[PDB]
This record gives sequence, structure tokens and C-alpha cells, in this order.
Amino acid sequence: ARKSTGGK
Amino acid sequence: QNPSCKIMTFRPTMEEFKDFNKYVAYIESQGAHRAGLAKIIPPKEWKPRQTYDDIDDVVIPAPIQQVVTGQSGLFTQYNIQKKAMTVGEYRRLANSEKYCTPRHQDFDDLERKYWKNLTFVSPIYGADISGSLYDDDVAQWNIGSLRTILDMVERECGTIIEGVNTPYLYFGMWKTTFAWHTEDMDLYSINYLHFGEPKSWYAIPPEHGKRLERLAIGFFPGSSQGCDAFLRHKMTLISPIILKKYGIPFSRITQEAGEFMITFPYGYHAGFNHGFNCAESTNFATLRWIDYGKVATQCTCRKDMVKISMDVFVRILQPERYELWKQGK
Ligand SMILES: O=C(O)c1ccnc(C(=O)O)c1
Ligand code: NI
Ligand SMILES: [Zn+2]
Repeated sequence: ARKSTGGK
Repeated sequence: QNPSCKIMTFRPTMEEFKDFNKYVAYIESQGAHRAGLAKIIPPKEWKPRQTYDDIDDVVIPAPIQQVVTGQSGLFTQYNIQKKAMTVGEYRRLANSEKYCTPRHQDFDDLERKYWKNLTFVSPIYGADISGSLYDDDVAQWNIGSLRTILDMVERECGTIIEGVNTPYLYFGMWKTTFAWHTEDMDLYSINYLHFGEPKSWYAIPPEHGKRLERLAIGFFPGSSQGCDAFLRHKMTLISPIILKKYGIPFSRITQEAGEFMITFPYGYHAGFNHGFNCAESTNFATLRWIDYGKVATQCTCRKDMVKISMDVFVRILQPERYELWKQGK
């Protein structure tokens, strides 16, 4: 798991 | 302290600025956290890096094309992964005709042009890059080494959570966007804009966060049905016209090169880059965070998501409540 800008 | 929950801007002298942890406690003592967001302009002397002369060579491993769909102020933003490119190549893209910042007369004009043009050309964002542009030289407010109790997590299992426990870089261009969210585990974040055009922010006070969540469930009932923390998918955009339409208290602020922004636990935020720029960010914690981390929502529908076990924080830093906490109480 990492932080992310998301959006899939 | 800050009963209207305005976003505060601080201008520490070097001596005040020195100790990061102490400065966070100070801004909170002045009520900065009530806004969910605060600007700190570091003293003129302080520089995190001597020169940005070679950045063009830096590799962006996984730029994302940000595809925004929706209408009437309510959007979903999907981030499609593209091939790696260098910052040099990225900069030239950012400034090309298809992608470049629109002519605008002031902020209100640019902001109108952002919300009006969101669904047309999909901008490329050089986001989520594991790395730091700080010189090894730099002791104060060094995003790669802030030394907060968040450091406990890695001590406990050797897990590094990239971007949370480590610094991220974001090379931005016009219209590249961070959707409405709070941090993973409702952590604080710190954000430094190294250089370039501004990054604008919208922030909702922590005390009105639940109102935002009820609003969003009302906007996307399919999504809320699918996941009990769907804002954490970080794809929901909601214009300031819409926030006003539903009486959600928010403020906006523009961060310029050389300035820090801090987001506070459960402070919803969203925003967008004005043009080519470069920001660095990571998460951090304080004692006050622990109670938020204990109750932070988690996405229940993906397996990719950040989860931090709170057991070590309560056990060591809330010892008198640990036993009850173990048994639901
Ligand atoms: O892209 C950014 O600048 C940004 C700003 C605030 N938050 C996030 C985030 O992903 O938490 C990203
Ligand atoms: Ni954030
Ligand atoms: Zn989910």
C-alpha cells in the first residue's frame, strides 16, 4: 500500500 | 481562538520557525487547525535547496492522464497511467498549446476557467513520485525527516508506506487536480511548493467534514453503496458553486512558490495547479492526531489502501485508555 492521487 | 475557522497564514522569524514540532503546536494554540488548512511562509533566509539547475533529468516513472467526467459542478476524475517521461519532457508538454495555462486577468478569472474547462483536455500530472528535492544540508522543516510520532509505525513492522512515511514529489501543469479528501488515517500533511506556478486549495473545516460526507453520499448514492469511505478513492470533484449551493462552509487559498501548507486531521481539501510547478509533501502526526486515527474511516472495497494499526499509539501514548480501547470502549 502507498498513498496515491487515486482515481483508480 | 479561531471561531470563524479562517485559513491562517503565519510568517515565523527564523527563531520561531526552528523547531517544526513546536511550531505545529503553536499554530494550533492560535486555532489554525479549525480551518483544516494553514499557510506557513518560512523566513527569507531558509532554503531547502541551493539550486534547481538539474531537475530536467529527473524521471517521472508513472505520470497520470487525469480524465474528468461529469457536469453542473460535480465530477469524477480517473487517473490513467502513461509511460515514464523526464521532467524536461513534462515541462515542454505543460507549456505546449494544448496544455498551457489559459490567458486570464486574475485569480477569479483563472478559477472560472478551471471549473469551466475541466472535462475538455485531460492534463498529465507527474504525481506520486518517491523522492525529495531537499539538500542533505537542511535541518529545519525537512520533509524527509520531520521526526514526529508517525515515525513509530515504521519502527514497529519495518513497513514503509510510500508518500505517508516517505516524501512524494508532484510536478504539475495547468488544471492538474487533487480531488476532495482527507489524508489516509486522517493524518496531517505538509506540503512545500519548490518552484513554479501556484497551487490553489479549497478546504472545509474539520467540524464540517461530516456535512461534506453527507452531501457526497447525496450526490453519488451508487458510490456510497459500494464503499463506506468512497471519498478515499480520491476521485470526487465538487465546485465551490456547488458547496455554496448546499451551504458547506469552505475557504480557498493560493499557495505560491516557497510556501508551506499544512493540512490538519480530518481537514477535507481539494485543489489544482495553475501551471508548471513542483511540490513536495508527506504525512505527519502529533498526539492530538491519535484520537482521529482511532476512528478514521477506511475504504472497504479495495485492497490497495493505506491502513495503519493504532495499537502502538494507544498502548504507548494513551496507556490509561488502552485496556478499554481494546474492548470496544
Ligand atoms: O497533488 C497535490 O498537490 C496534493 C495536495 C494535497 N493532498 C494531496 C493528497 O494526495 O493527499 C495531493
Ligand atoms: Ni491531501
Ligand atoms: Zn472503497
